[PDB]
Amino acid sequence: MTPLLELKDIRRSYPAGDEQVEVLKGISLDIYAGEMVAIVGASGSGKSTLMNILGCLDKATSGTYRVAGQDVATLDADALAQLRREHFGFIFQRYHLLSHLTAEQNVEVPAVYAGLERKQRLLRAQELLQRLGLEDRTEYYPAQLSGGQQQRVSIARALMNGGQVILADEPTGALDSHSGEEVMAILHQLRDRGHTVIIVTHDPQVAAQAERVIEIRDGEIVRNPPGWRQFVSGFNEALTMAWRALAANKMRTLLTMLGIIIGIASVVSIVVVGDAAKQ
Amino acid sequence: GIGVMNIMLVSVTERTREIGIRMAVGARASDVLQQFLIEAVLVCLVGGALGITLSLLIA
Amino acid sequence: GIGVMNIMLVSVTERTREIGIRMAVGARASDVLQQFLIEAVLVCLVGGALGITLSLLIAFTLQLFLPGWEIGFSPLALLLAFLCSTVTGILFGWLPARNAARLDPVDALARE
Repeated sequence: MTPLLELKDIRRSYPAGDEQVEVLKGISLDIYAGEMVAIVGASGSGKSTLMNILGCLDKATSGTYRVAGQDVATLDADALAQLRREHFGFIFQRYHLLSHLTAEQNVEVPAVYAGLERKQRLLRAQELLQRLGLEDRTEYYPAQLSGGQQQRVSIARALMNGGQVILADEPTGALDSHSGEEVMAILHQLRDRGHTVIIVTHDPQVAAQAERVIEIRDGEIVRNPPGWRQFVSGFNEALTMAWRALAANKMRTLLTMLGIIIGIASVVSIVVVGDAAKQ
Repeated sequence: GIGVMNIMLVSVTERTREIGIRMAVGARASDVLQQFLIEAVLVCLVGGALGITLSLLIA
Repeated sequence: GIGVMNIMLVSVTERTREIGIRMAVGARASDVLQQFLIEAVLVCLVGGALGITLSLLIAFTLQLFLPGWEIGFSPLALLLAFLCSTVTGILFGWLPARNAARLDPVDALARE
């Protein structure tokens, strides 16, 4: 059958000395559903950049990387983001999240770009949290959260999209093999869930967990061994996001707003009083 | 009111990694301009409400 | 000019670890208020210089329009404007850098 991905002879290259360097060279790759692929290789090999191809961060201007049989070259980058909501659910070592949001919101974000009722997807998110085994942590700031739990929030965050495709920066490298390989076992569960997942690492040891290591070097794999609705929802939800961003700096917000207030108050002041004496 | 732009510029400058995690979840390039500008004009309007309020106090 | 205080407050807030390394090299608590307020009033004075410069540009601009209307320098008002920029400068930069003076090196370093 036809693999959902077809990276054949795709390669990126980027300027240096006003000429593109061999960050990547022509590579043939195919991917099924349920794959749990390691990205073993030397650091800085552009396998990260290759992951950026997997993230569709930029067109390689070479080959035909046929996502679900559809080449990346044809689709809009915004359409690629639409694919991301349709599929991709990326996760990183550094578990990046707003300090602003509660973890439920941090999971809430990807579907905000989707058009959907908030309460429903909040319930879905709670299901994702119970899937994480997390519940009490729901209202906490990520700073209030332990890092492995934060990474769990990255997982549920991927899950709200359905997690059809999952890139994974150093899943276990930020912390202990306990919770790390534990989360890796959850990755095995998602593999059991049949969603495609692809970890990236230069480390063979964590790569042993993966069902399909693939090593790249010198730009090529040395081997492959196995709507206006969101605009108004944007108005109110980012109204709340605004309140939170102000919460980040209530004092700065104070000086700012005061700078506004004295201004306009003085406007109407002098206008009305001058108009009155004029009367 | 002009320096408020500088303020927001700073705030967003702080948000750089946040900008990256937001683009990471597939945000449209327009969307950041949306939320940020909406937040700014929001501050302008709430400051306009407290401002007109104080102006009435002067009245 | 008031929001400039907010700006400096932000800048110093960014300097938190820098504040800690500066206290680490044994800076007096006064010293941060010193350098910061000095920088602030500095901005006030250079902005006062470019400001008076532009004001003079407007002055000659009004020399260009002379319906009998006449230019007249008032240097005392100039120096009063300078000192005014100064006192606004200290007025804005005083408190935030005072709070900076309040700060412990410890929290300014160990914090992440």
